[PDB]
Amino acid sequence: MQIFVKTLTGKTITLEVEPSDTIENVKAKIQDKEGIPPDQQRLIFAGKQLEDGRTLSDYNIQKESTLHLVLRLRG
Amino acid sequence: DFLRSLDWTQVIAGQYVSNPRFNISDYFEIVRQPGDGNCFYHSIAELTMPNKTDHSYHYIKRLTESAARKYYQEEPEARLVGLSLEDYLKRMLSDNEWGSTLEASMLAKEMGITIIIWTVAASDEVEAGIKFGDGDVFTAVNLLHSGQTHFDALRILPQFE
Repeated sequence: MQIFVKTLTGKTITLEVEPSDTIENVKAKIQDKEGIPPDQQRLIFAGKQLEDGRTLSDYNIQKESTLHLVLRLRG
Repeated sequence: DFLRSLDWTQVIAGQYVSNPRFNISDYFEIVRQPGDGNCFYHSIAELTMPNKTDHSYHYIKRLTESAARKYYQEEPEARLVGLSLEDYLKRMLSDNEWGSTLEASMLAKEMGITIIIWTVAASDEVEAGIKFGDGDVFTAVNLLHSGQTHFDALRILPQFE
């Protein structure tokens, strides 16, 4: 299933995912497509940061849901 | 006018994102901070403390410690970091240890202020902002995050008041 992820710059990418994908899996897909390390990713849906060992299903994320990707920024 | 037109999306309660595009020097003066690992705290101290010096950042780190005691347990970003509070503090308080969006969110709540981190592309144009707190840009402690690895302090140019 297709879902949407909007990054910090407002750039919106598609990912092909399954309801049983973990949050960790979705991050690895973001990394392969966009080059962003999982360590800096905060994935956010419906006002809450998603937890690594849960699945898209756990949060009722469905076809064509939008996630926000916010980055942890160090300096 | 442009600064008052920014579109902040509240992604999670107390945290907002925007993706306007502009030249940082069109709207801010940049106050450069040393590259010694501490520039996040240097940059906060430049904007919040009177008679700031290269030593002022120690107090900011000390507020970050106080802040962490209260807030580290409910900060969403702490879930990335994965440390106990006492291990987090020990690493936070270490020499040259970089500050981050984690400390910004906690300091915002502790100091009762709004902190904005503006992140710029390799091109130097702004491509995003993250805001910690409900204040606007005119009210906030504005920071510049560049090369993805450095913080400097920003002051609103006098003409935008």
